[PDB]
Amino acid sequence: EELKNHVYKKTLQALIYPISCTTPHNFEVWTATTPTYCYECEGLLWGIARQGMRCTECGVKCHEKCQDLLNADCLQRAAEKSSKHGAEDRTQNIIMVLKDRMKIRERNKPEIFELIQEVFAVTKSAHTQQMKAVKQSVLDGTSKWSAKISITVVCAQGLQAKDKTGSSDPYVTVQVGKTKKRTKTIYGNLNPVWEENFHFECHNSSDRIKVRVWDEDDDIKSRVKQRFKRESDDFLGQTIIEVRTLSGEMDVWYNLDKRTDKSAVSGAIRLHISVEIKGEEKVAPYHVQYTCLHENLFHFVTDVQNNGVVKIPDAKGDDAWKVYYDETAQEIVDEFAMRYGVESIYQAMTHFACLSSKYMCPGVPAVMSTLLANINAYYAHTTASTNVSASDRFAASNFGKERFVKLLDQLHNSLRIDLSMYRNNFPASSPERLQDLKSTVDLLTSITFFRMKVQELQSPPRASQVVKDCVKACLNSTYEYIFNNCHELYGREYQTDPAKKGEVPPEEQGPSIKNLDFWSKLITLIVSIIEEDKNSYTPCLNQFPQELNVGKISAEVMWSLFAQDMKYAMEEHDKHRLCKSADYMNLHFKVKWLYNEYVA
Amino acid sequence: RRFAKTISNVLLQYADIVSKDFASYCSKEKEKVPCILMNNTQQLRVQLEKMFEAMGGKELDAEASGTLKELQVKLNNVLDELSHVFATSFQPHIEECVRQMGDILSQVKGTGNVPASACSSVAQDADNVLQPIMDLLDSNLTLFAKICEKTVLKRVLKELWKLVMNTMERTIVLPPEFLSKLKDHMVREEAKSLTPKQCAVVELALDTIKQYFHAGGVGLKKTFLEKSPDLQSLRYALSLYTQATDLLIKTFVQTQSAQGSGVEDPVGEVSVHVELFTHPGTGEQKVTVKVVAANDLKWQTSGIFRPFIEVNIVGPQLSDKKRKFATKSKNNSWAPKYNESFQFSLSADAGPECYELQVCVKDYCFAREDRTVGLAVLQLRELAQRGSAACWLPLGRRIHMDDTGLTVLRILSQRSNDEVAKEFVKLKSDTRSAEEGGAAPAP
Repeated sequence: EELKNHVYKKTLQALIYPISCTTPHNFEVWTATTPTYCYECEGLLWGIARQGMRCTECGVKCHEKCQDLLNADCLQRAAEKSSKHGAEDRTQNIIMVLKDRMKIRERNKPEIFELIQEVFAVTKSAHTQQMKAVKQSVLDGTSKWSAKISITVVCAQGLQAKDKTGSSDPYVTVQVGKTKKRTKTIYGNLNPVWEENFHFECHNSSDRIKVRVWDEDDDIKSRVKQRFKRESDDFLGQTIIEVRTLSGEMDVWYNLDKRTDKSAVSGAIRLHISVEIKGEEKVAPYHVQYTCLHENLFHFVTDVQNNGVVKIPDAKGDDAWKVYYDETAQEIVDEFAMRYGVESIYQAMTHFACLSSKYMCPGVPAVMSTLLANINAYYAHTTASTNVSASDRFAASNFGKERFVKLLDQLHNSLRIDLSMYRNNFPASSPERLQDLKSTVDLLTSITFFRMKVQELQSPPRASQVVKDCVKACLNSTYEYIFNNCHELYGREYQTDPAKKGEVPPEEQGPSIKNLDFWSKLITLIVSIIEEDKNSYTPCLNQFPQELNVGKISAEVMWSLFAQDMKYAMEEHDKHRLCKSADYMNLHFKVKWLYNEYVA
Repeated sequence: RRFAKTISNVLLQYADIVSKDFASYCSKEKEKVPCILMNNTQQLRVQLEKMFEAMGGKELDAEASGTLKELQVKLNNVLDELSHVFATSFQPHIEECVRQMGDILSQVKGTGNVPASACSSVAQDADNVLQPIMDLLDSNLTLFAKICEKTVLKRVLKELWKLVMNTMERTIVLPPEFLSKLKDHMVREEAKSLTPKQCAVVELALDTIKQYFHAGGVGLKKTFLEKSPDLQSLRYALSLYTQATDLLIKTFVQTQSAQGSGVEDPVGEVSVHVELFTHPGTGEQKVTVKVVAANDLKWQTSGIFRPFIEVNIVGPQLSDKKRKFATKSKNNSWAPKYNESFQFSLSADAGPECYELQVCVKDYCFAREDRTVGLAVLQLRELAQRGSAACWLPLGRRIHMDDTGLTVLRILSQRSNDEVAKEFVKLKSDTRSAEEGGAAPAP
């Protein structure tokens, strides 16, 4: 529960002042009125030769090339700048525009804060008071926000090569406002491990931790480049972590971004960041909070609003897998995620984990299959300029590789089980359950394909085969079922006198030595099943047409089981000879026909 | 363990001493004594549960517990037996009653055209019909409801309810003499069916008996009584007596499933090739029947044998359709080839499983009469899978039937003006005119 309550306070704080209605920076060209360091890259803005851009509203100053790296909110930046320059009236005016933005937000979208309240089961009163408290927490700006930050630079994976050697000597500079520190250099390695900890004091949650990875050029060419450009140590990539996206003890793979157009950048940097925020001590990471939010919101939408039914959202295009809910619930997770730096793939792998519990529910296997094809396409294909396997790029998942691998394995097993009773679990009398069956297999394929493509597994249990086994298992159980219920089934489905439709003995809904009629009836039921498999299940299960034909497998298994049984039975009849010659001849004609129709 | 044996021995020896004398007390002057003995027995079960619990119940030793659970089930069964033995001493009276109920109901017929003592209301006729048994029931069930413990009463009542339902079914709804008076040959009477008015009256007498046995919740639950197979069977037999000719005929084809699994004592055989066409031109069903030949015709006759094969279709909705074909005749030929192809229409509605071919060989006899040599049934349910079948149908002397075929037939024979029923009854009632090779078959 302790995470649930904190996530609620953070989600209200996020959504009371959402990022989607942050003010844009109004950048004038600016000549630095004092010797100034760019708020994003820390290069000297001075004179005409090193003009920057100054946002009128926020008085953030940056290079032109840096103005777009400033995801820092203009109004919070303005409140901070105004504070750091002693402009208190401007600070308060910005606090008033921030208030009006929060009043607008509550007035325009009260149903958000109501849905948060219901998702987190909070009372309307404790909600209104916590709402007043989070309004104040946003109007603390960052003048009443401070933190200690403990940045362990763990490793990078997949860095670019910039040396004459075709490798690099990567090191990291970590900058947090006023203070710049650097890791030791790792030489000749595109996957460097530093495991180096820096301490920083942050007085501003709209500061950004600029983690820049650099190739340590100590050579003459670097000493030359230093005169013209401020980043001599040939830039390998960065991550610019907004301090509002820090919470507690984080352990995060950040993909590296391009600073400049001449930057070639690849790979990721694993950063372990402990953050001790004033008034938010020992809080969970925003990934874990987002998971908790998404799980509670999912369980609320599915179980509480929809009585268990997974309401599939109306969503289309290559971003459909990023839509999990109706608009209000969607805006909750998206503003939480966007405010707190939770990458879209994490959100997806999380929602896939939610859906994996409800995978039996209608349409879900299609959504899950699609979602997993996207999660697959993300890790598999994204950027060939990387020198890292899909499995290693997936080991850089902040969801956890292991966790997703296990999740997929459990799901794959649950799918195997349900497919092992596919007839019962997906009755032909429901086309929609046949479509769920189809999408259950399409999900199993997507899992096997994910194992093959993302995990780069050399021998995943081939989906067609897995399904074929399931079908065999179901067919065995079907065979048993019909072989135990023969007379009931036959009576009902074919018998032209209603008085014969009923419960003839189990030993005649099963084999008799006195009469062949069980076998005749069993044959017609076997036919009915083979036809149902041929007609319903084979079209349904056309994913592997060259490897899986349900009607063939049905005929083969059903004939096999029947044939073993029939062979023992005929051996037994051959001993007793209680039925007449003619009856065995008629049975022979039927078996001949059955064989020749479906088996031959 | 030692003591549980003591208990078991003593209480079974009680139950036995009682059970042995029980029947001697089931005579009409001492009705209370059986009830009391049943109550003793039941009081043993009750006091035994107390004693089982006093012996620690669930905390008792496993073999002692097993012994006493055994004992309780045995005693339960003793009580069931005693309840049955008790209910059985009423059986002759219930039979006499139900025969009297039958003597009264014979005076009610289809009374919309009969005097006001029998076009007496459906209620008043039900009450008159019931009077013999309600003298029995009211008195006895009210006495038992007092003097029997509620477990004893319920068991007695189930055994009595069954006994009444079965007695009414046997004695009133399916009286064995209605074999004689229009299933069988004995009397050219219309038998008189259970008429709509006597179907009513009975259905109301039964609801009253059910209410009596329910006794406003003091007796058997309405749910037991409604689910009673005894009642459901009685209702079924009753439902037949009003059912439409086609529905009776469909019922016959669906029920007489065994008229398609080997004639016993055959009189020859017929080669047919049959093609069901779910008619590719219409989605009706048409039945092509190629009569190829007959063989082994047991008919070495006192004259010129001139066999031909009648083929008949049987099933519902055939009034508007050609029910009969025949081959040409063949002179002096116990193995006559024909190669003649006929084409019945079935209905569009009723599936092939509602139908059967009946194939009859006859000796052609001008001046005389065309003697039935033999008859075979083919169930078109088989052909519903097979599509087309070559088969050698063994020929019988008569078609073999169950109680429901024979019940439907005796019902249809009372519809002695319905032309479809007449031809159906006539067609099923066709048997081999015995001679030249023998009279009665096997089933």
